[PDB]
Amino acid sequence: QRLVRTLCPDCKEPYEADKEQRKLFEPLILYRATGCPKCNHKGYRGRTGIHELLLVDDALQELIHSEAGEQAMEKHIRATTPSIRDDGLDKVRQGITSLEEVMRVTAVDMFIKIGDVKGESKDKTHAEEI
Amino acid sequence: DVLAWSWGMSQSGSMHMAGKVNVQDLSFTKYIDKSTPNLMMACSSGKHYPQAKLTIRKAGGENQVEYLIITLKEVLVSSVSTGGSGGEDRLTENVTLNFAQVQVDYQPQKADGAKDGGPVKYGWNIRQNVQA
Repeated sequence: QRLVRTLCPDCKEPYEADKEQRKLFEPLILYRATGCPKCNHKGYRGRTGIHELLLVDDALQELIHSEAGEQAMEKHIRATTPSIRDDGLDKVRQGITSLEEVMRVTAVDMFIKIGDVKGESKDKTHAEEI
Repeated sequence: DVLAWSWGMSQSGSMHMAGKVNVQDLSFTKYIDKSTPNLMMACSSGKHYPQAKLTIRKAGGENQVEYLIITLKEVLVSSVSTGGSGGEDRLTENVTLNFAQVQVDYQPQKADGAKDGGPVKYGWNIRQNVQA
């Protein structure tokens, strides 16, 4: 668990994200800090929690027993449970906290696209391909 | 109980210049069980069944998603290959199936495991060479 400062709803600035920002997550608008009299005079007032609930299931009971390791265990964890950052980025989309606030507290690949037929690729760039 | 299976198709048409599809017989491995004599009888007599449904399911149990169901209609038993060795505890055998029609229903899933929309359908009448 981490806490992130909540952007004041009276004075937050809408802005379209850049390429490096869009790669973290069609006009995708995020929100900026600014500063003002209720804002007094920072970009935030109050807080909210961001989470990452690891749930020990049958697969994770083995990895702990046989000592697979942080990395191997982190790989299986990302398959099931969302990360701490992903939960934060959802709140940035909703317009609760800034992207600045979430970040501070935070073999060759081969694909093929045949016409307009959608596959099941989890790749960020080559999404829904084979 | 199916231990393994294999099935395919080939299109004779070319883009370098139409052709026709050639649907293969659906092969599958199985243990020597009480159905073994009945399949040998169907293969020998040449009497086809009304329907045959291959069902694939994800690992977990009965409540998991049947993510691939291949339904076959007017199904003959094209061949039966059985045998065994001195080391095997349960003997196995291969069985092939010829059929007039075929329907493949794949069910996509989300990351958590829930069903992502409806099942994607492929249907084809091989006897009449048309969509089904």
